[PDB]
Amino acid sequence: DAPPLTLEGIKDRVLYVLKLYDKIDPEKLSVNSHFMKDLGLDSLDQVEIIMAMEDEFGFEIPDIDAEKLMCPQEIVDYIADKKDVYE
Amino acid sequence: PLNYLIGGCAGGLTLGIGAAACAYMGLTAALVKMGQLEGWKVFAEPKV
Amino acid sequence: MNLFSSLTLVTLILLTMPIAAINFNTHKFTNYPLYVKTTISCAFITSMIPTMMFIHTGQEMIISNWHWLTIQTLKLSLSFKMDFFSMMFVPVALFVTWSIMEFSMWYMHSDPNINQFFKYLLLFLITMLILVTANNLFQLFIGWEGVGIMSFLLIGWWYGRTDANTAALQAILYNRIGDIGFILAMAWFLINLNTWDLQQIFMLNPNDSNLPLMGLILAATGKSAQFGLHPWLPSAMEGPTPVSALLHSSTMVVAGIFLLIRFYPLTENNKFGQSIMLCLGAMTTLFTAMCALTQNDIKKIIAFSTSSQLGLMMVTIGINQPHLAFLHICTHAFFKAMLFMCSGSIIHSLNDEQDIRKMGGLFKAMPFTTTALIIGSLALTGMPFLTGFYSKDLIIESANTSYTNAWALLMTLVATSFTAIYSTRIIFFALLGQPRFPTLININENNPFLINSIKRLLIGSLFAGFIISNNIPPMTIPQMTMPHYLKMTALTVTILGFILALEISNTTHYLKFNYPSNTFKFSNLLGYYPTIMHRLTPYMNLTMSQKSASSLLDLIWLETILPKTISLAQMKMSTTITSQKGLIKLYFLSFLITILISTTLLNFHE
Amino acid sequence: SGYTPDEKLRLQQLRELRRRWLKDQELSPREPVLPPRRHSIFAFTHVLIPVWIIHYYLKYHVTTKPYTIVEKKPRIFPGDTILETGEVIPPMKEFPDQH
Amino acid sequence: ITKDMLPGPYPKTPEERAAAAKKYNMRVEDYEPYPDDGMGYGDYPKLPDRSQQERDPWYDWDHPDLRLNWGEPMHWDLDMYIRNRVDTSPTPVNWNLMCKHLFGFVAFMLFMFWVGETYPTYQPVGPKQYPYNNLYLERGGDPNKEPEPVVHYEI
Amino acid sequence: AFLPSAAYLTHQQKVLQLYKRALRHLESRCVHRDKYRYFACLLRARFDEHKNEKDMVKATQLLREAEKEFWHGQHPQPYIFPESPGGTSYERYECYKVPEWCLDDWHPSEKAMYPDYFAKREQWKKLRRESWEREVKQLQEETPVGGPRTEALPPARKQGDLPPLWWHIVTRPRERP
Amino acid sequence: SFPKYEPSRLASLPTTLDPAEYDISSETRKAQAERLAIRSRLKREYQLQYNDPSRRGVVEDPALIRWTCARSANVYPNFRPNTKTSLLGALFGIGPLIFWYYVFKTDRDRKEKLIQEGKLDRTFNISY
Amino acid sequence: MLKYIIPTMMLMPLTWLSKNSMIWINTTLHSLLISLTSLLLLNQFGDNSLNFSLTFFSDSLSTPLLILTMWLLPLMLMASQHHLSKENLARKKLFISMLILLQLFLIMTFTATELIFFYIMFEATLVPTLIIITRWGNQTERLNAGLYFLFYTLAGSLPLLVALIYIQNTMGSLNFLILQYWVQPMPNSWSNTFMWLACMMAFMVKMPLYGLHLWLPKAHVEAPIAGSMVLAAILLKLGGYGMMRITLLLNPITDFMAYPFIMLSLWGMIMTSSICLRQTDLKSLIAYSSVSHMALVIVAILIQTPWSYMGATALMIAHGLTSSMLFCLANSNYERVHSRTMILARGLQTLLPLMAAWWLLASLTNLALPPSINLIGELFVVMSTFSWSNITIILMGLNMVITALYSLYMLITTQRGKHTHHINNILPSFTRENALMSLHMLPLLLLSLNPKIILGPLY
Ligand SMILES: CCCCCCCCCCCCCCCCCC(=O)OC[C@H](COP(=O)([O-])OC[C@H](O)COP(=O)([O-])OC[C@H](COC(=O)CCCCCCCCCCCCCCCCC)OC(=O)CCCCCCCCCCCCCCCCC)OC(=O)CCCCCCCCCCCCCCCCC
Ligand SMILES: CCCCCCCCCCCCCCCCCC(=O)OC[C@H](COP(=O)([O-])OCC[N+](C)(C)C)OC(=O)CCCCCCCCCCCCCCCCC
Ligand SMILES: CCCCCCCCCCCCCCCCCC(=O)OC[C@H](COP(=O)(O)OCCN)OC(=O)CCCCCCCCCCCCCCCCC
Repeated sequence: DAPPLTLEGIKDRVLYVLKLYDKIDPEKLSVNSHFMKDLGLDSLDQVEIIMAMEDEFGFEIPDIDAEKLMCPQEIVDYIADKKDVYE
Repeated sequence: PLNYLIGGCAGGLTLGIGAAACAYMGLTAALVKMGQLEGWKVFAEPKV
Repeated sequence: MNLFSSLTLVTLILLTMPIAAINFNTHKFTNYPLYVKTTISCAFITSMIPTMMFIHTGQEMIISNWHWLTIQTLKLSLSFKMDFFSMMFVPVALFVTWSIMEFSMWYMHSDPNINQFFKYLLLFLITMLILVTANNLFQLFIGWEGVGIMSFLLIGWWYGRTDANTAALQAILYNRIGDIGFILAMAWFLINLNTWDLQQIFMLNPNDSNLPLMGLILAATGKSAQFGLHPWLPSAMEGPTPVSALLHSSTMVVAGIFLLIRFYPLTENNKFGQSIMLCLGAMTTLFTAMCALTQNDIKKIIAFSTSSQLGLMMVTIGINQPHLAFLHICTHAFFKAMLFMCSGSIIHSLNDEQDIRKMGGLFKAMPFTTTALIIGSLALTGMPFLTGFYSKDLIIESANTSYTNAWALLMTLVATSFTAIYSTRIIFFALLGQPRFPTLININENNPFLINSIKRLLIGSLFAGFIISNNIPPMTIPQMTMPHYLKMTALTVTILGFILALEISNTTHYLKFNYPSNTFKFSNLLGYYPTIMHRLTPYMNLTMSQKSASSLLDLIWLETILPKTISLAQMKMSTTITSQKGLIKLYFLSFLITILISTTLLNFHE
Repeated sequence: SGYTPDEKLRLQQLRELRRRWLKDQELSPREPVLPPRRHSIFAFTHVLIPVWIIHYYLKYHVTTKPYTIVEKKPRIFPGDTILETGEVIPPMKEFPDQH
Repeated sequence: ITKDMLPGPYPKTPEERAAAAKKYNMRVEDYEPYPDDGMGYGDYPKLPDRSQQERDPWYDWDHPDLRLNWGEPMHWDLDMYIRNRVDTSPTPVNWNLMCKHLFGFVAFMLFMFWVGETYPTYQPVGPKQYPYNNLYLERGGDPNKEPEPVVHYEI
Repeated sequence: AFLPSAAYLTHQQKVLQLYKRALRHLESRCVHRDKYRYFACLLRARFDEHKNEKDMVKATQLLREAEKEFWHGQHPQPYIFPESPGGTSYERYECYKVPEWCLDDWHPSEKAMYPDYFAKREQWKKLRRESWEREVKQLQEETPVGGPRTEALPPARKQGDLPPLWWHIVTRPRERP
Repeated sequence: SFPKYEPSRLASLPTTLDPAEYDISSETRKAQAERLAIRSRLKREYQLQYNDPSRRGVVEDPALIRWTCARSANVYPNFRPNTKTSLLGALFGIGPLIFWYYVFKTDRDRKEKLIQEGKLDRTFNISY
Repeated sequence: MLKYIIPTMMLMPLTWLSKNSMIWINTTLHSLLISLTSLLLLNQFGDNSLNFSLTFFSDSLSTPLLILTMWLLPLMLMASQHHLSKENLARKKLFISMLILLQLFLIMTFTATELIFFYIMFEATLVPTLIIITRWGNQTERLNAGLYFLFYTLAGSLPLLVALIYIQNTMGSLNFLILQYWVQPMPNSWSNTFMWLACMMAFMVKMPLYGLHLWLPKAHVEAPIAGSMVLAAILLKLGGYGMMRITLLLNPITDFMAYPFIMLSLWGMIMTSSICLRQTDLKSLIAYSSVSHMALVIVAILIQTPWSYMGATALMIAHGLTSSMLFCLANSNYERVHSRTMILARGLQTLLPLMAAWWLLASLTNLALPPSINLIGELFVVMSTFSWSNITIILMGLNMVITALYSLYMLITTQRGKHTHHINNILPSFTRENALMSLHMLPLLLLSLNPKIILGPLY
């Protein structure tokens, strides 16, 4: 049960979810692609991105920390802190 | 005994401590009627 | 005699030997859970021989081997009653416990406190066999409180979780409310019949036995999660899944049913107690199987399933069929332990996902778990000639053809439909359809511990109903003559429940968004009884305990009257006497009025 | 809006120290440094010795005491033979046969 | 711990209320003491009578399992309102409607059980027929006496 | 209302929280993925209809009766994540989360079972005891008069210094001990 | 239209239904900011003692000591005998004693009358 | 009985002539030898009481109390030798001498043939307990604890002194053996009413009765550990012993004068158990539990059936062992967190697993788990009160529910949940503390194997 997570695995899966979202084209997306300034997304779309992360990794991100993750690198680092990867 | 137990409690309500003397004056007045019943001597004559 | 009694006591002492082993430990164990599982497999093999030589002749005996205490008229001896009930229940409990522990060697493998877990599970098994082999009420009270305390310790296995400790305290509260009635029964039997032994109770046979039977029904209401005292059993699913599977499905929660089955010579002469058991069991099997229909956590639904089956057992006690109720205990053990084990295999293959709305698409993903879950569901609903047939079908066929409360029989049939409804609900949301679990598949079930543990209960749920019901001697006269609508009734209402719930299942895929009703909010919020009475009654016993007991009575009112209106009266009488100004006129004028009082008034000069 | 620069700096530095701690929670290959320290024995020691003990106990200390092990008397049918006497229990009256 | 940080008497002046609210580490306007009617509270604050389940569970609490901070004033029933005890959380349904539904369902089921006890079900048969005069010597009848003959015939 | 960094929820934050709670309770009502996705884009269009409402009072009014609509149309037992508060596996492993200071109370015959680990624990505690006074004097050179204003902690600004109040965040126990 | 939520003592009002939550008035801003200032002061004062390496003991909480001293020691010095507490102490302190006195006295008078007239079934009762 | 009084008095030169580091070892050793010898009092007979001399006898009621008293002294020496480790040597020997002098007064309180010598020893036991509480107590209010201890125990015992001398002048003797055969029926009168109150209210204070119990959750709370142990284990049981001696003389006026005290105890066992459900203070929770369990002993003495006296003496011995162990557990955590607040340090099974097992055993014996002698006493008192009145089973079962509730709430709050983050001085369990827990619990567990020695004179 429960295989261990890595920063590479979390990064691959977060970018994998964000390449399956039709409002992001797969060539403009990067690890530091900010959702509002760079990618042209909405606040509501960023909320759905956080909800897709929750459905992906099986835990709730609270709203006070959901509303501060505004790039995929911060999402990967936050899941890394909440799951304690590279132990 | 219950007759003076009321009248001592009502004496506490005209004392000034109201329900405090009700458990004190009526409890002292109850001992008077019981002493009259069973012959209780506080100043007892020396006998032995 | 020399073989029966010997292997009878060897079963229990063989169970107690690993407790001495774990208590006398020095080294790091060479898989102590394998040692406990091997020991209970050997206890099953050992207890089969007295069962086989009960099937051969009917040889029943009582081992009153150790005199413990004699309180002037009551020789309390360690007394082991080996009758039909012990000889059937002990191998079934050992076989199920052996399967639960080989399941537990897989499920609790991540636990570094697995030896304490197997120690506690063996202690629960020892206390339950103390219960079901007891001949006097003190020893049955020992086994009864023992399974209650091991229920506490095994619900609160993850003791850092708040809700697990809450459910453990709740389970203890409801079991002690049942213990009120059990000690009422013991008090009645000691004062009126001078015994705790069942033999003198069965020989004296009192007529005015309303009150001890009311106490025993209250004890069963606490222990078997009947209505009024039921909500600890769904809350008790906060423990680990082997705890729920062994204790709260098949072995612990049958003890109130087993207690009332133990007193069938006293309930057969009391139609009032039979009517109380019938009405209470019908109310339980209605309410719990109706609450099961819209729950979302799978362990809650199987807990309402086993409480509805215990209500059915209470019904068939209430129609003067104790042996059908005990056969349904022995039947129910196999498939309800198997359903909890299949739910545990699903939960472990979905990383502690216990909700059926994040399941599905598990028909081919977990084929052995799908197979055993469907077989357990069909045994639960009353598929013809599985294990559940030979008990539940005869229960309904005897509940139809008797001088019976008619509304109780009708609610029993409604519950019979509801079993099929929640069974296909579990199959539909858990196995059928398409996946809803998160994307990382960790589905794996290919460990021979899990496979053999579900496999032996699978063989049991296929064959043991036929085997046991054709090994048990006839104790009643079965009603086999009845009309065709009245013979087919359980099967018909079961299939109609299947059809109506297939309609309910097919009306989920539609693109309609229905606002919730009041029936859905009733059955989904547990019937509102674990909501109000778990807020209202703990409000009063926690606020009256301070604002009318602690702060009111101890720290104010008995502190006002005994110490402090006395102590105020003494310190003021000082300040009204010791307030003398030190003047010599004030001292001698106090002497003068005494001369005026003692001579003239008091008359001391004569 | 997202984080502030100060929050990003503090979370990054706490993250680097937290990953240092988690990486330094692993073991060395020599750890744990441990100090210097019969085929069917189960069915003998756990069964065949307790059967001996309990059989000796029940045979010479329990059944030598009255009414301790009381057995239900075995079930006598028409047609049996009493092993203490030899008297064959006579069979039943002939049945008014039904089929 | 010192004497002017202990609970004291009921404040009547505003400056005593200000010193009390500074003592209990809260604002003066939010500082509501219990009403002075002899219930033994003194100057102790009236926290708004909630459980600890309603508290924000993702906050980094000083006391996580209590959902409580350091220096934050505690409710008078703080041991009562822990998550191991009484929950005052908001429910999806009103309290009165829950009481109505539960009491109506229980009373209706009990009434229908009583009525079904008044009108039972049975089978189109007579009583069971037992030999030896309704099993007189088997039901514990004394063998020195002899009862009435209970004779069963064919039908 | 009750937050660690600030004291209140803004209007935009309450809009986003109602959006997330509405989608989660909708998925609780709408178990299957495709039917949820249909009604979820319907609900998303219902939110995006009045996205550009410039009046703050009208936006607050629509948010308030949207909360009313949601409170009527919520699920009775919503799907809680298992390790989320209210879930089934929440705070389940806290009985294994022994704090870090209990290693210091070991007997030396079991501290010799892990020589490299405690030989590293000594230099971790060394780093903590030479970082403590410098981060305290960092805290008292940045805190305004009258106390701190928010609960947000400042980072380390210099090189060689560690962020203040870092020990029970870096050395906290794992979620699976 | 929709059923308005009815807040009771055991089911309080949700924050998403409270009318006074959406007040953007500056007294609510100042109140939340002052409560945040107090909570931040107490939070910093806690974790200065909590993260200290020189401490090996209990970070004492004066609110907890004050809570226990309120729950135990401050009951009599701030008690006043008035009408409410007097009727509560007579209603709940001597009340159940008198009630169970009449109940158990009636039961034992009835049982003793039934025994001394020879009616109570007391055949096998020899343990008492 | 002189063969136990003389070694108890030789414990005084054993503690004053020792080396400065040897004063705990020697007293523990020789008090364990005296407790080994205390089992020679078990020479009891089914007809006759073990009547030693004109001054001393020991029937089957006083015998388990004597074994418990002589066993409790080494346990108090083990329990108190950590918090007094920084005490002056002379004050340390004075503490040990107060414990020895208290043992000396107790073991001839229980063996007093004559009742005014029982009274003299029964009131002599106050003054070492007085000195222990109000010298080696902990907080400020230890002087109000002993003041209400000394006032309540003397204001109750003062009419008892006039009552026993009135028996002396009327009957001719206060020998219990003589008054077994010269007891006269005490009729209904007001003089005999106040006679009954004078003979009973002293032990009603010492049990304690509900309503007279307010000295106890201060005298147990402000005491040190040896004081709380001896108070909850023996000094409460002096009231039950005195009632079982004195209700011989108070028949048949007890059969209608016992009703208000039966009501007080049957309702106070509900009230004090509800109070245990809401205690912030762990030592106060154990104190109110002691009141709630002694209320049943008061009921069982006042209904005076054989099953009631058997259950009451079983419950006194069992509750002495159990409450002594619970106070020692509370002190074992007070020696680490320096506060008696129960909500302060939680989750202690995550740090102390074996001590959590001892907490579990003491909690299970607290809630009368069978087959312990706790349950034997509890169950027999419930049987006898059901025979007394059938309606009392409601109060008895409701008390048992609340008893299991506060026992397991104490277990959950002290031992389970999440541990406290800001408490880091939680030491591993010492060998002395686990020795103290085992020497409490193992005799209590062994007495379940042979319970007939603790079932009183009419087993
Ligand atoms: C006269 C000769 C007599 C010989 C036989 C002895 C008779 C019994 C005496 C007492 C036996 C137990 C004593 C040790 C246990 C307590 C300490 C402990 O737990 O240590 C753990 C430790 C091993 O655990 P670990 O993994 O290292 O650490 C544990 C963890 O910290 C985590 O801890 P944990 O929570 O996992 O562990 C605590 C756990 C907690 O377990 C529970 O909570 C479950 C228990 C309750 C439910 C199950 C039992 C219900 C009752 C039914 C059974 C009794 C009747 C059976 C008869 C038939 C039916 C009537 O307790 C146990 O495991 C103990 C098992 C035995 C329990 C007995 C009943 C206790 C319940 C409360 C009282 C009940 C009524 C009284 C019963 C009296 C019976 C005699 O045990 C030991 O090291 C044992 C040391 C040796 C003990 C010697 C005992 C004899 C002392 C007497 C000396 C003089 C006579 C000479 C005899 C010599 C014999 C060798
Ligand atoms: C693995 C090692 C095993 C032991 C090794 C040494 C022995 C080797 C094997 C040979 C066997 C020894 C000879 C036989 C044994 C002795 C037989 C004998 O006469 O013993 C005397 C007696 C037999 O009973 P008894 O009737 O003679 O004694 C009663 C006591 N008197 C007469 C004084 C009133 O005692 C025993 O056998 C004790 C065994 C107890 C076993 C059960 C333990 C129960 C534990 C819980 C206690 C509480 C129960 C509460 C409930 C009670 C019911 C309501
Ligand atoms: C055969 C006839 C059958 C008749 C049956 C009908 C009659 C009886 C009806 C039932 C009466 C008792 C039930 C009511 C009280 C229930 C108390 C309880 O268990 O509360 C549960 C509550 C926790 O529940 P919850 O909030 O859901 O937990 C979520 C997890 N965080 O837990 C808490 O809040 C913790 C509180 C701890 C202290 C609770 C104190 C309550 C004590 C109740 C004693 C009742 C005694 C009854 C005596 C009867 C005598 C005849």
